[PDB]
Amino acid sequence: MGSWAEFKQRLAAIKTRCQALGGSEAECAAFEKEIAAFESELQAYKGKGNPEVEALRKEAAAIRDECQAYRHN
Repeated sequence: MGSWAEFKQRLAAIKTRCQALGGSEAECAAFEKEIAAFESELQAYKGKGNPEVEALRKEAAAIRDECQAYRHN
């Protein structure tokens, strides 16, 4: 199972708060950064295109786009 559970939880909270946009110029930033390191950390594991990093990569990218579309569009 590895540490997918942790990444799943944190990722879920980031996506939820990002999709809902509680209303904080900082929150959005924290998500973009956190997500960036998440995908970069998962892709550094080993499998550049592993099946596990696939999901995290997709969700992460989505979150980043949303944040940019909220305070950069």
